[PDB]
Amino acid sequence: VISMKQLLEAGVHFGHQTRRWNPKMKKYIFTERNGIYIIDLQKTVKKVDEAFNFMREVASDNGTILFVGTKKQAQESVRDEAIRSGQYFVNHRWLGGTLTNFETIQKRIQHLKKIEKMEADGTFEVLPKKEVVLLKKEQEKLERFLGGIKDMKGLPDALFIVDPRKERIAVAEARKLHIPIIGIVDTNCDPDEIDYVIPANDDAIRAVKLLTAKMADAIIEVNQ
RNA sequence: GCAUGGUUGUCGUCAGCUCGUGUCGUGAGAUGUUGGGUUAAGUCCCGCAACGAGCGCAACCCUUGAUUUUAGUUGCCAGCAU
Ligand SMILES: [Mg+2]
Ligand SMILES: [Mg+2]
Ligand SMILES: [Mg+2]
Ligand SMILES: [Mg+2]
Ligand SMILES: [Mg+2]
Repeated sequence: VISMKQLLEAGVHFGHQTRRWNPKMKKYIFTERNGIYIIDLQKTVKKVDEAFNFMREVASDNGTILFVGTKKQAQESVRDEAIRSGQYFVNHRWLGGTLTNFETIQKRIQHLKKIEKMEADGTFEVLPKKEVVLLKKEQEKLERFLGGIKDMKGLPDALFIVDPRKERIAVAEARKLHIPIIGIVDTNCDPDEIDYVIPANDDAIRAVKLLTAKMADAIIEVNQ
């Protein structure tokens, strides 16, 4: 339900270098600009509605949603939007086999919870200096990595990614577990590997914000 | 002692040897254990399709080098006479 002028002001139509485009995106290309491909904004607004409509019923049952923000330009732009949805998100680094090997990652989550509970009530000054400093460094180490999904209880029902060229691991292991993926793609990504493709520029903070905001405020009410 | 249990030397106190789940390959297999510095050491951190763990490395043990308290005999003799 995002008007075309909003996207145009967001600079969404921009596409990557002409020398480095994926031919399957020819259906989404509009009058190649100087060294730059420009995409159909009408197709974009058509796809935004479809993704909006889909993402409702996966959380209508108070389900779970996992966002992925590996790209630098979308790191904070997804933390700021997952909190208002009460959902799970990944930043920094995507641990190999986060979804296929959920048992070991869950055990690491339990370890992190134990470390969190270590200092709340009990005593650590009894432990020597090396022990407490090593535990502090350890807890920062697996807090930066895991972060959100800390309270994640069970496998997700949908995914959200920014650059399906940069998290090949995420889509590769999400197609194996048969759970759908919605994400924005550039003029060089793979359409057929994403169920609900949405063509947009991924290199602009504004471009990712104007879509992740629509994703966030379309799930705040769906739970009710 | 080429049928064995037990015990021992050697590579060598060299720093390596593997596993569970995950992933790649039709298959034997592969990653983790490779890449950068770093150290006596897969010791440490960073990076990464891997996440962790186990036996070794290191630490816990004995001795030598300084010092406080209690203890003064058969030990010592500064200050006391023989
Ligand atoms: Mg023999
Ligand atoms: Mg090997
Ligand atoms: Mg050694
Ligand atoms: Mg090395
Ligand atoms: Mg070790």
